[PDB]
Amino acid sequence: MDEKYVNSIWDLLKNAIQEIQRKNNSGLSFEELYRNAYTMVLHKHGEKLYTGLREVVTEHLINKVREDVLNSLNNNFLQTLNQAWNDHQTAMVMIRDILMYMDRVYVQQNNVENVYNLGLIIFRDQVVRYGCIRDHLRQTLLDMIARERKGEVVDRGAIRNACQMLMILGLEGRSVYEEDFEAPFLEMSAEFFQMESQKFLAENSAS
Amino acid sequence: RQINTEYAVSLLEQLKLFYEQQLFTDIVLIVEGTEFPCHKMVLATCSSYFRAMFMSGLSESKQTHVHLRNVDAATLQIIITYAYTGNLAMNDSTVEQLYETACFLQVEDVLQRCREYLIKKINAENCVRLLSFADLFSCEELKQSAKRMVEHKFTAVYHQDAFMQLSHDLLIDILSSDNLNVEKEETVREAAMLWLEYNTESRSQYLSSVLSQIRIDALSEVTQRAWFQGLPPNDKSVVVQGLYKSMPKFFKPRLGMTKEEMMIFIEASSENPCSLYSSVCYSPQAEKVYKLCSPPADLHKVGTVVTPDNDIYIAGGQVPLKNTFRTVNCFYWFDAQQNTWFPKTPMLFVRIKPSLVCCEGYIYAIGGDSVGGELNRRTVERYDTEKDEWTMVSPLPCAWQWSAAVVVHDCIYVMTLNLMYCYFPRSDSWVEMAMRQTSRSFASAAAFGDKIFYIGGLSVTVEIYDVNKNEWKMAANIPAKRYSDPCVRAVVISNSLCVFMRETHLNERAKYVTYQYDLELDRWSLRQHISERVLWDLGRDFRCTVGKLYPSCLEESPWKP
Amino acid sequence: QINTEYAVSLLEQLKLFYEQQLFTDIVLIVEGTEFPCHKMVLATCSSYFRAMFMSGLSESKQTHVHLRNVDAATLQIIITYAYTGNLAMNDSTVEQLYETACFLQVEDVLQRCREYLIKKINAENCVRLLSFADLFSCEELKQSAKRMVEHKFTAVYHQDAFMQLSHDLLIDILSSDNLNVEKEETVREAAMLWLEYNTESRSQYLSSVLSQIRIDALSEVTQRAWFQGLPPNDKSVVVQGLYKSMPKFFKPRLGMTKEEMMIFIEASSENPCSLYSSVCYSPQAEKVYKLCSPPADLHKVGTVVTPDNDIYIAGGQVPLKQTAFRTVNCFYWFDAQQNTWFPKTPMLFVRIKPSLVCCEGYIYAIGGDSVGGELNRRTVERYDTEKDEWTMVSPLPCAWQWSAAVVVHDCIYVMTLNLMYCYFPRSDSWVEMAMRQTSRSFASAAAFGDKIFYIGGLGSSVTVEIYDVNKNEWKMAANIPAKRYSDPCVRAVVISNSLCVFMRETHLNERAKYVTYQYDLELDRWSLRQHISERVLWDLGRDFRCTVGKLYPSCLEESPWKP
Repeated sequence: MDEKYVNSIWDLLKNAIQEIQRKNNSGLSFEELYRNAYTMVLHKHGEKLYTGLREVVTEHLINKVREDVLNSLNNNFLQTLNQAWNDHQTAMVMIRDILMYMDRVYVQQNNVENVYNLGLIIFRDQVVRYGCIRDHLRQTLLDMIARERKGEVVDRGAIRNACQMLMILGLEGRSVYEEDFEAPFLEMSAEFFQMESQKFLAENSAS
Repeated sequence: RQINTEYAVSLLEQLKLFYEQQLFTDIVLIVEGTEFPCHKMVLATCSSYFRAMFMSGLSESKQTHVHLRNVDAATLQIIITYAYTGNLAMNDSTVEQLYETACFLQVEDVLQRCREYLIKKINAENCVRLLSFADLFSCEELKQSAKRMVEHKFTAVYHQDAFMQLSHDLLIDILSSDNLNVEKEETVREAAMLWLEYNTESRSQYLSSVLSQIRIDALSEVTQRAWFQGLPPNDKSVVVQGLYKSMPKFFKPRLGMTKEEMMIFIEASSENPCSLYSSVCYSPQAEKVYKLCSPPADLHKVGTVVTPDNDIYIAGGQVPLKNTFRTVNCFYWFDAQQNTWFPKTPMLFVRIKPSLVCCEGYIYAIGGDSVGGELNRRTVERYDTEKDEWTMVSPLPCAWQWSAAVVVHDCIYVMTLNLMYCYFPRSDSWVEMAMRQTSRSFASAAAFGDKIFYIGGLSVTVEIYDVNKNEWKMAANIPAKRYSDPCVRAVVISNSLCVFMRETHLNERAKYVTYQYDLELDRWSLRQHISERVLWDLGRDFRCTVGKLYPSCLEESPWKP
Repeated sequence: QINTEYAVSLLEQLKLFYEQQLFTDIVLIVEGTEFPCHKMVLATCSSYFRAMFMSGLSESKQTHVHLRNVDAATLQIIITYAYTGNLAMNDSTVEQLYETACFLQVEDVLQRCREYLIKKINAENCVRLLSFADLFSCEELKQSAKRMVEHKFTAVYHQDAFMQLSHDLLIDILSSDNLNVEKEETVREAAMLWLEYNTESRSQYLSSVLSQIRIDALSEVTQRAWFQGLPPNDKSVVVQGLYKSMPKFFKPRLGMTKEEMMIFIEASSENPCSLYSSVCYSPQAEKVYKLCSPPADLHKVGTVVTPDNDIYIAGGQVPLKQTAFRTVNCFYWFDAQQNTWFPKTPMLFVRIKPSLVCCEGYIYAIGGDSVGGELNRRTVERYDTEKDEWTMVSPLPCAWQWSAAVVVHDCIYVMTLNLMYCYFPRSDSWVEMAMRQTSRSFASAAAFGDKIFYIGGLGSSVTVEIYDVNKNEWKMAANIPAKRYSDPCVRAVVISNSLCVFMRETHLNERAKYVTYQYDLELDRWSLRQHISERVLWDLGRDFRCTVGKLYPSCLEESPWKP
């Protein structure tokens, strides 16, 4: 139909998506949203819907979670990161349901990644691989693992949650997580074990 | 492990019974006031969208009554019953709405079933309609199949009412494609024009786009004057943009112009012993021998027929049982561009070497060892090229073997040893015709003009029959070397009666040569001698038929001179 | 057509005139030797004399021409060929023959000597022939020299003529992707020794020769050695090569792509169009690569793989132009890269299923159902890989049929149903060996180390009789555990420095199954090394042969066939 109708449909869909992302999904009309997506993709305007979804998701991420992580980089930084990841996943569940009904045509014909993969990629680009968040996360994980190796006990399930989050963020396998985690961790372990062996060869014997 | 013997059938039947009795239901679908009580588990396992609808953390998940709109009641009911029993039982009319409702709910299994049903039912008329649907409801298989069917048939019709209402992208894809089955370049031009005359001043930019698409070869004929007659007033830059489409954009020849009249042969001497027989072609003008892919690749003893629209069909045949020759009633059709064979509706009786005759757009299979043990051994069965079904007709008067049948003046004529019967399609009855004075079998006849030319039999018997005169007469004897067994083949070539015969002697090689025959001269003038450097031996059970093919799609048969 | 009788009469009369010196008007003066001849014959044969006489120069009317830079014998043979059409070509004067043919621009003799040299190309004259083809234009000779030089020289790299080669020729040789080397370091040291042949005559080419070798050896050793041989105070080469090896990223060559594979011949033709075909199994790649068909579908042939990893075909029969087969003594050589069979010097007698065995560089074909059948129906003959000729050897004392032969301890060991004779290629004599206690035939034997392993015999069975050369005795080891009520097809071969067996078994009302076993030499037991899945390998037949060799997967192509 006319551009005004599709523009209004997209505007209301964007408002509903933003409301869902704001932890206010209690009154989400699934039937209405599914019908608007049907009448939107039916008229061969999937490119505009995909671009708008990407723009809305990246704007929401940069506005909310990029500020939240940087505001709490020292007070439960990893806990806040895990909470933000869980919230993003639980919103992207329904987001991916609707836009995966859409994706059955977009991911296939347009030959692009699915909306779940799109959300994972944009999260990786805007939060984990940020110019400041990445180095801070690396430094804090190295510090806590070194302190654990020193002898004192720290939280361990949290590190498992972070590693699982990075593995899921890989989205294809162990390409991003392996590098980002192991390589600084590999260097830290190398230096730590070299120093430990140097101390042990002089402070003890072969017995 | 999924044990299918006890639990699966019992569980499915008990779920269906619970659905019937309205037991253990917790969700009810409201469809324009109609209530459909059902279960969430079956909807989740069948539909991908219904799963999320009753799971996504929202108000719809905890909602006993859900008001689902934009769905038909009958389609939702049939989807629910298919989910509860596994049987679809789809008709031929409600396929479009069923596919639309299945696409909205993303029910993959029924979506695939409907896709297969639609791709199998692009017969003659819904091609453009289902192509528009293949676009709207994303379906690549359907899109490609409908595109090929359109390129094959719309290029001969180009007047369908549904074709007018098409989106710009689909029309551009259709017109810009090099698969247009048109022997002339003006028909596509006038088709585009009439597509741009009923809707003008609304699609003027798309008018310019289609004008560029049709390209200079048809742009330089009349389009300028017609547009001047039909242009909106006070339009100047449109003239500038229209004048630009004269020089550029790579004027190239099309593909539909290559409809060379050739000869389709079956059951040839296969160089590869793997195949017992092969199907090849000969070019009267290009003097080349082309090859074709075997339809079943293992079954032989098939019959050929060519419709006036230049279509190739294969019916019946026998295939070896391959235990560690059984007869199959399968049907096939030859693709003029893909060089493959798409099967069609099979026959009802397993015939051996059926004789297929086309008349009034219907394919008539006459004789050919139906079942052999019939109470009425002399029967026939025809085909519907539009409805895609087999309809029983009036049976044969007398039972005959090794017979031939042709069509003349929209009437069915079947020839046997000495008798001939004319079948009236309008009244579905057989009328007695003239009887030949010579008893000859193992021969075929050709329908050239208004005269039937029964050639050969056991020889060189030339018995000419005329429908308007209803009499049999002799003309002459074909000049052939003695101490030989000629294999005669009569067929129409370029609106001129000609023959294709091969002579074989003792300790001698076969020779292929076609002669030009004249009606008033009663002589077979030497038209062309087929050189053995291009064509090799064919055999004894080979068949010949006239048809137009594409050289680019087909491949030349490699053989050492 | 032109009357051949008058043509030959005219030619013989002209040759009589030449011998008798009647109508000679022009005399060729070469190093004081008189060559009375005619102008018509010279013009018809050579393309230089037609421009020497019918040109209008000072030699048009002069009756004495001093032809310089030529040889008397070469000119005489060229003249006698022009006068009678007989070209006697030996193995020594072909070089000067080609030189004088190029100088005189005679197409017929040029083509004849080009064919003779294309037949004569071998290992010991490969570099010389390549240099000759670089000096005088000869694309065909240049390409054949390129291939043969690459293979044999990268195998040998010790020819004295290799030092005296042009820079462009060496650049073409080294930078080519057809070199056959097990490692990339032998070419490096060959280039180093060629460069060190001179000191300042190779400095300018040093920057170019290193530009064709991979940088994997352009930063390791053999860079300070060049600095040792550097001219004094030369600061334009050390710092040059210091910062030069940025480009030319290391790319693996083609010679390092040889794998131990089982070559099969006369396999069951996948499609029924052909009679038989040749395939190969990959013990490492676990695939079946197709092989070129035998020359003119040469069936009933024998295979041999020299220690230099070369494949040869001898004997066989071709269907004469329903049963129809004629036996031909044609010989062929397989190109490991071009995937084609190059014809070679044929044998003297035709053979059916010959036993080709290599020893001391000679190819020995023992028996093979010879055509003669005289009192010496057991005559064997060796082949010279250096002179490209066949030489008869001491005949086998006893006539044997369906026999196999192997080479152990620089000696030929031919085995029959129960007897064995060892041939010494030096004294050219046969010595009686140990006698087997079982009468078995239609089997194959593999030479592993200093022991002979006669596997199978009669279908075949799982009987194994191990023979020791040092001990001279036949002893049993074990029987191969196979499924009962079957007919295994045993094939003895040596692979991975171990004795493995290629045994195809067929059960009742079942298809053939392919599986290989590794025989434990010390434990006397056949262990399952690998099981050949039927999804890649189909039926091969019964009269197929197997041999141990190396082939390049890149040059060959995978056979498209359904599992």
